[PDB]
Amino acid sequence: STIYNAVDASTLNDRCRTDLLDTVAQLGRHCETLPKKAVTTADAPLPSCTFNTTVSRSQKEINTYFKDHKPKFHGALRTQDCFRDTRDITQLSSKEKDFVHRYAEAKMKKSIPREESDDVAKKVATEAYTEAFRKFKGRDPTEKELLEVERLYFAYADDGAVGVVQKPHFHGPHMHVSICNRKYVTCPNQVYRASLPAVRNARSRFPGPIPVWTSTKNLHAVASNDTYRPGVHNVSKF
Amino acid sequence: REIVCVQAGQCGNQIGSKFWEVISDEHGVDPTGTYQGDSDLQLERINVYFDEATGGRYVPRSVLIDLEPGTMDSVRAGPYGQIFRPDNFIFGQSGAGNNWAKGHYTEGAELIDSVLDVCCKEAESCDCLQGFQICHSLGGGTGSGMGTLLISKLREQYPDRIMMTFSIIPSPKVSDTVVEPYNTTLSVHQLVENSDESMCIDNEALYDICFRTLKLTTPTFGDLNHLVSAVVSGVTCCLRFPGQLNSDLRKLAVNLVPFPRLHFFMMGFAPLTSRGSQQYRGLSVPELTQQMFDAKNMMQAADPRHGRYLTASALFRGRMSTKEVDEQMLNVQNKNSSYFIEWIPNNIKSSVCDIPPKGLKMAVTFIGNNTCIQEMFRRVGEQFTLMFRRKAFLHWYTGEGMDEMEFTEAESNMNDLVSEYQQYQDATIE
Amino acid sequence: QILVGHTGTGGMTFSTFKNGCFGDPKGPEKAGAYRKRVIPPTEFRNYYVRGDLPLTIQQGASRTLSWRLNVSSLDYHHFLPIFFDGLRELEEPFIFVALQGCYDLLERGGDKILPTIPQLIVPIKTALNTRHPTVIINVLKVLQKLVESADFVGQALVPYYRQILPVFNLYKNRNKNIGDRIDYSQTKRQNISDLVNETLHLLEQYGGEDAYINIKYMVPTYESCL
Amino acid sequence: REAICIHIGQAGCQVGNACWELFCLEHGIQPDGAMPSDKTIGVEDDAFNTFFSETGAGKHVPRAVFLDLEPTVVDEVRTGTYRQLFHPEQLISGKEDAANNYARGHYTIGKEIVDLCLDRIRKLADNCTGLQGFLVYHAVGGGTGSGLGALLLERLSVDYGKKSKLGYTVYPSPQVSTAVVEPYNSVLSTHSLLEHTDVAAMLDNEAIYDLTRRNLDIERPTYTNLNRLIGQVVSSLTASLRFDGALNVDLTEFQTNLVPYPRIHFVLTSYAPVISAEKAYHEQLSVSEISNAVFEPASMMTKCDPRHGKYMACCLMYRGDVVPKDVNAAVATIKTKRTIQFVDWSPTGFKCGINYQPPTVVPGGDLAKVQRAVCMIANSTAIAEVFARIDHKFDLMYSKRAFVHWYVGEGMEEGEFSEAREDLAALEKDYEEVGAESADMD
Ligand SMILES: Nc1nc2c(ncn2[C@@H]2O[C@H](COP(=O)(O)OP(=O)(O)OP(=O)(O)O)[C@@H](O)[C@H]2O)c(=O)[nH]1
Ligand SMILES: Nc1nc2c(ncn2[C@@H]2O[C@H](COP(=O)(O)OP(=O)(O)O)[C@@H](O)[C@H]2O)c(=O)[nH]1
Ligand SMILES: [Mg+2]
Repeated sequence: STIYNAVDASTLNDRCRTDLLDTVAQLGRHCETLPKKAVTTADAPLPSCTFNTTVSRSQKEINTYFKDHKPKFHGALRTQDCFRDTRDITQLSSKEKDFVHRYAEAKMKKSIPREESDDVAKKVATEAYTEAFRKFKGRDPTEKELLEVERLYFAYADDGAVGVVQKPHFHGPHMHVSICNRKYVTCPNQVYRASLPAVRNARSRFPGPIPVWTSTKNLHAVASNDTYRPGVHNVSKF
Repeated sequence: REIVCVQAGQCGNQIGSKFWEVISDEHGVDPTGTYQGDSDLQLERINVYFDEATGGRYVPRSVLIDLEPGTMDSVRAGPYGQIFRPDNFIFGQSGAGNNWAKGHYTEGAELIDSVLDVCCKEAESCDCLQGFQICHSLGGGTGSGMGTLLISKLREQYPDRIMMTFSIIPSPKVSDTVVEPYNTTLSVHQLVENSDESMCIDNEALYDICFRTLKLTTPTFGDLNHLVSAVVSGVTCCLRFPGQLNSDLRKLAVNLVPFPRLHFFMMGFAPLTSRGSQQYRGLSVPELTQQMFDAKNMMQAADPRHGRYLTASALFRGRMSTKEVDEQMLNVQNKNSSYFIEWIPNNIKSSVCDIPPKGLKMAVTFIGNNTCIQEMFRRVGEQFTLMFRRKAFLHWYTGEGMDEMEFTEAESNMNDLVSEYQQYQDATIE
Repeated sequence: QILVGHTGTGGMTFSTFKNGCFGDPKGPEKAGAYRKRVIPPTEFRNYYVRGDLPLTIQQGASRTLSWRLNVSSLDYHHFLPIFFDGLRELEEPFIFVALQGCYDLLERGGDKILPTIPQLIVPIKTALNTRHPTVIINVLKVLQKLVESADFVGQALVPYYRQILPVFNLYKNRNKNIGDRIDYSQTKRQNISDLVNETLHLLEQYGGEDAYINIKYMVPTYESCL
Repeated sequence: REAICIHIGQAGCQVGNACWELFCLEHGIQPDGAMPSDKTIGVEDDAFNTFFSETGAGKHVPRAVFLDLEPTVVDEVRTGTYRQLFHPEQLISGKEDAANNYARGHYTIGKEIVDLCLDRIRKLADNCTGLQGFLVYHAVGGGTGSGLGALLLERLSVDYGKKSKLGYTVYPSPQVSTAVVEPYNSVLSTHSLLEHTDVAAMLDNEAIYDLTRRNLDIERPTYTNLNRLIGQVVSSLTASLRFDGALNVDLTEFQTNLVPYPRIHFVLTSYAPVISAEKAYHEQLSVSEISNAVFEPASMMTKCDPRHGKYMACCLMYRGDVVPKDVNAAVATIKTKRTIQFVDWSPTGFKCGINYQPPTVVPGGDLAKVQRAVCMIANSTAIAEVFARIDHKFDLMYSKRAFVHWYVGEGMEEGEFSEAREDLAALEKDYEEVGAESADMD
């Protein structure tokens, strides 16, 4: 039964009929405009004996509908950071870069001048660090003591001050627990942008879909067989 | 409010035999057909699945169909087989050969009128008819072709009722037949047009349920069909017993399907645990909810963590507080909030029923609408594309008479279904 | 027929989409008793072609019939059934010869018409079964002439009402109602039902003392005229 | 349900004798055709129906014809132990052989006998209600087996049409040989088997000799051992029709799953627990071990090595006490192997069957008694190597026209040699092309 015949035989009024048909048409159009993979086709140079037919089998044969809505709320909390947008998770951390430079210095057995760049974040962080160092001790900090800027993490406050996040949180979902348990996708202590980590399939775990029943020395146990395939896990640090 | 069941092919007949065992146990029907129950609550809705024969007897409102009688001797040999009405068995004289075109066109059109006549005779006897329930495999031959044929005829004849299907689909690993991709693709093409709501099951997930959760040493197809009979008999429980918050198949459909193509659902049933472990853990609503969302207890290979929930429904059986149900569904929605589609403010429906299955204090059945079902279809389409490019076995279908255009249409329709699910799986950048 | 995508009613179920008999609703096929039947071949054709009939068509100014032998001396036992068998014909020149022959044999038959009554029953009953209006009109006029031809003829036809009257029942109540309009078919006597009623009245009139019972037995609607 | 067996010539009749010995002993029919009253089979049971019909007095008679041109072997059957079992009309014999000439059998002598064969086969087919194919046993090396087998398959294919025809064929061994003219008869034979068979199973006597020397402990084998092995294989394949099981396999499923293209119908066959009683008690016999056995080339009943080609489809029949988990684990282990390769267009390479009836053991010292067995039929491109050795022997002989005057004298054109050799060459090219990887997307 086709939808058009069902609507024609239905007992609606005209307006509901045309609304229903137009909704179906717009859904079909949106399905058409959504780009994923195309239909398959046969190859051009197929060999022989794919069209030839044996005489026995010859006797066998019988012969915009969707709308965007972003209602802002007045006084909503800040959910982005200027320092956070500069960092990238895939690249190695700043502490790791500092260790790489110290590794190079130790290998060459001589001091190596640091690279110089005109990033605004580095300038702001060095300014704040120098101010705090002069506050705590009545001296200007030495260039060797300015190397702590690379190791630490920095972020703005709500009133515009510059500070250090002492204990960063995981960039994925995690739990801030109090008198009530609550999960936070994003929190001000995160040092990277929020993202969802990837997980393995639940049915490709250590035992395969069909395990084999074996035994220990004197208890029953389980073991895997060829239905279980370990992951590739081809990755290395640095 | 009576449901009519259709059971097709060997897998369907076996699952049906286990279903009617579970239902007769829950309603206290003797294998002679005599009522032997111990509360009026059992009797007052017996009509839902049984018809009353004269002086005591009850007969089950089911049609059994298959193309070769080999299965009939097995179902006739089962523990409840005598109960079935003789006129309700419609069978041929030679098998489907696992070929969709044979099952659909030659013996399908030959038998289908007698099956439609039996289904109409059964439907018009009800005082008010609820939806049909069909069990079949999609990978087979007579199951896929004749099941979808019958579904199309019943949808022509009863367009205002509900059409619900339970369907078995081939594992990528546990193969039993070479031509599985063709039969699966053509059947899914038929279902996505024809069905109102369809649940899909892979035997590999039931095997993993048996081995990991139940720790069975030597599982058999009877255990898998017992798990399936448990969920199928659980979904209808609110139809046929009192409760604090009644529910119905149509209300489930209205809450589960956001758009009419998105009608493919995953299933689970919670209180599964091995006899050695059972002394270690009591039943409770948090425990049932935790097992209910745990993917180990879910009956498909796709994992929810790779998709997103559009909607879900939980039906609880037993004497329990409504506060715990509501607060559990809130807590689960809040704790896993990234896996729920954000433009719907509440994804879970709850329902509460007073009467649990015999010998359990409580039970829940879970229905979930999640975009990860798209992963099964791409895999089937991959194996189809490998087979189709080389015309690997195509001459059988063309010799029966099929145009290649059916194959290209079915491939395009399934690919559009995958695309529609795929857009909703990944959230927008904003 | 094939299933094209994006056209099904999947996921769209509404209560608004609503859509003991031993026979098909169309009923049984009609087997009309008014349908025309085939005309069996007649012996009059053979007798006329061979040349055993002692008559010729005299042309003159208008078509008449001339006899080599005087009519009162012919053998009616032989000749009369063939002429009654010619009433079933439909095409010329057989119909004119048959009709004029039956008329002018009945006109001056004499006292030998009575013994040959049983021989004429089969041609009469086989002419009326054809259900062709022209031969029906002809045989009805022939019967009207026959009944009043001689004495005691009508009383012999009383036992044979069983083989003549079944056709009469079809066309007894079939006159057209034209209200105040005048009917022009009366000039040529081309109406069937009035002929049927007149024949029934004449048959009862000349039948004797028990014709009414038989006519009522075979025509249920009929009521007596005397 | 029913199947009719047609036995042609010497090898086919002797293998038929061994087969019917086995089917009688497995069902329990006495050699007089009756059934003893002390057995617990029951009068009502029907499993025999695949192979026997009753006249109503309860005697059994078998659904077979025995066809030969020489009298001696059928008269041996007539005077043997099963004399009263067969109906005398079923045993058809001519006067004189086809003398290793395909031409003599096909043109001169088989043409006289063939109409009698069709009248008896018709008389069998009229007494059926679910015939689902013909099984044919013959050797292609001899004259009457080749000529009358081809002529009869042609006539059957015209008369019966769509009904399936599955052949078991004894092909000329690659270095063991019995007659000089074997290459000519086998080349001329293969054209008819190509056109007029739905699946063809290839057998070589040298392989069954190797299997009985190597696996069994028999120093002095004879044809009865080979014929008993063949009978066991046929009983394994037809067991799926006759007894209850978890995963049944109808005879149409073999053809549907095993044959990818209508010409690609030549299959390899193997059987797993060919083992002696002393070895059988030295070894456990789990499902996975016998599944691993059917894939070793030492297990095959045709002299070919499948490692030189690629598999397109496999059909695995398990009978006896087997559980689906062992079948699934075995098939997954086979798929894991690196020396087993499938064509990339056949991803789902396997068909499974599971039957509860264990294989029957026939009195004697040729197989152990075992609770379970597996039988394999498989389609592979390696078979092209089997044909190549016959073609080399044909080319050697045909280079000097070594014997052709016999064939031309008995009624055949010289052109038929070149035609047949080119058709079998085309069959090799088909197996070369089908096995070529799909490198069209580059
Ligand atoms: N396995 C097996 N092979 C046999 C048997 N008998 C003969 N062969 C082989 O088949 C080939 C001989 O074919 P035959 O059957 O003797 O030829 P034929 O059908 O009798 O043809 P004619 O000689 O013309 O009567 C040789 O390779 C034999 O080794 C047998 O009983 N079993
Ligand atoms: N869960 C379950 N699966 C089954 C059963 N019987 C067969 N199967 C599976 O279904 C597929 C075979 O399909 P089948 O039911 O034979 O198709 P049909 O011949 O059309 O009925 C294989 O994957 C089998 O493992 C059963 O009783 N239960
Ligand atoms: Mg011989």
